[PDB]
Amino acid sequence: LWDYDFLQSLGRHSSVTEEHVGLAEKLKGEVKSLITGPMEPLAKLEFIDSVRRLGLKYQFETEMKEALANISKDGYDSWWVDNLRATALRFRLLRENGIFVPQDVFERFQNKETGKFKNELCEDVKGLLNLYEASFLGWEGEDILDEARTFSTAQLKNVEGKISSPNLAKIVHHALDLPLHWRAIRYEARWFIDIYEDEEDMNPTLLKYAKLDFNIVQSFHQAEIGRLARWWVGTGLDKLPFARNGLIQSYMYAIGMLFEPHLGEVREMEAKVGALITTIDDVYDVYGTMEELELFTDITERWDINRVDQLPRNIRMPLLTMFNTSNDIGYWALKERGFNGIPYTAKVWADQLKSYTKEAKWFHEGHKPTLEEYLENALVSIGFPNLLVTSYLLTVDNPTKEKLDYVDSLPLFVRASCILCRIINDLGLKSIQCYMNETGASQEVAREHIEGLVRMWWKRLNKCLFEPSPFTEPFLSFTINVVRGSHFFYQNAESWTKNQGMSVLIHPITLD
Ligand SMILES: CC(C)=CCC/C(C)=C/CC/C(C)=C/CSP(=O)(O)OP(=O)(O)O
Repeated sequence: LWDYDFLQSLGRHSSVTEEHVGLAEKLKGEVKSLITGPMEPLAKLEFIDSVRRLGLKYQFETEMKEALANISKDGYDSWWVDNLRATALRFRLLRENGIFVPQDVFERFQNKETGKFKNELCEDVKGLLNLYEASFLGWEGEDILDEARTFSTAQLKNVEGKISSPNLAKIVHHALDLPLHWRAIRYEARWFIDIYEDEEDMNPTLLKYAKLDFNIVQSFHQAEIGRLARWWVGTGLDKLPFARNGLIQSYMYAIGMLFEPHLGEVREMEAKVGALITTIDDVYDVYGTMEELELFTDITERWDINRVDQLPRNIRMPLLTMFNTSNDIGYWALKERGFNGIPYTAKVWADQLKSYTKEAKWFHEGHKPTLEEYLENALVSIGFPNLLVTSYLLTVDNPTKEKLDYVDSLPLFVRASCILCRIINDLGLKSIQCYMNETGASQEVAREHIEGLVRMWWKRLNKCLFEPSPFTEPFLSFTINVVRGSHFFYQNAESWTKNQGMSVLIHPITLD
């Protein structure tokens, strides 16, 4: 996975035929019919959840929303009322699909005195699991869902080792590591294909479609990786001391942000930006002198490369690649979207290098920022304002200066995502140490505080998605999915990473 000879040859061929593609068109039609067609409502919720978890929401979003809307406007509730598993699955799938369900659907499962969940639930594994997964769709002040999380976490930890079904035990272990709401879609799809195949409820048409679609999508990723590896070797940044494997790390993160084939060009551009972010992060952290870094920053602020030959080669090359790629991406927006994006790529790079320079000056002067002071800068230095403003530039319908100026100002929805990506990275001049310095907290207490900030910012993202937004798809999804990418990659670590890379990007799923 780390060999550019091997990567640069990916895309050359694929074992995905026109026969595979026709078969895929036929299976898609039956799955679409299964989602729209008759089924008992609990079975339909479980089917739609399986479609999502197999990575296929992008193929059936309209059918799934229509089916859930039907179910939501029912009037007949006997199928779910008094059933924890049914109540919790309904609550989750409706909230995920923009249909509001109040937290009070769970009040009947509580002790009316203490507000604690009933002891009699402690044995219901599938109920606890659905309640756990449901809890992460909660908003600020939804106290029943905060209790549901703490209760279902404690109970699932308790019962995990008591489960008889191996498949169910693996699912519970997976959930305790990360809830489904926090998992990167493409990576979870590869994991869940093998789990689903072993489920007793398993639908073989849906399994077969999931394997075939997985392989077809993966052939697009392999062509992208080819083009990106050839680009990267073209830049000569593969040969620089630092950011060993930056390209493939960037691309693997990009796949968490957006995996769909129709977003290939956008994904390649995000991946280039990410490769440069990680490369230049090393320049500012390890390699450059303060004078070199100040010049790098000043050149970028003025978007004026007159003085670039004052920098040494190993710094000039990253700078000019950043400049050239930013111009290319802004130009793509002009050619493809009618809107010159260079002012916006130049601006987010200037902002990011300013945030690196501030970190470098803090380090050099031995400054201890407050957690708030650190995060105000570190939500920029993490690179997600740069990555998200770029993704908006490339995907927004009818781009305008007004629209770009708004997204670039980092309203709550966007800022929440950036802060989350930063604090998740730090949990993986750092969040925990800053909070320790500010309050005298222990590492253990400081870590729990930062963890509570993750849960808080997630509740704000969740609520922002039920609110009318000036944003549309795919940007709404990008903002959530960069956070999932962060969770996934900040839980050998390199053996785990390579397996993820090999199973998701390199090896097709065996079809019979
Ligand atoms: C979504 C997408 C298109 C790609 C994202 C690309 C990447 C890799 C972005 C994350 C930024 C990182 C990991 C830089 C170091 S964080 P740090 O400086 O706090 O940590 P360090 O001290 O360098 O380990």
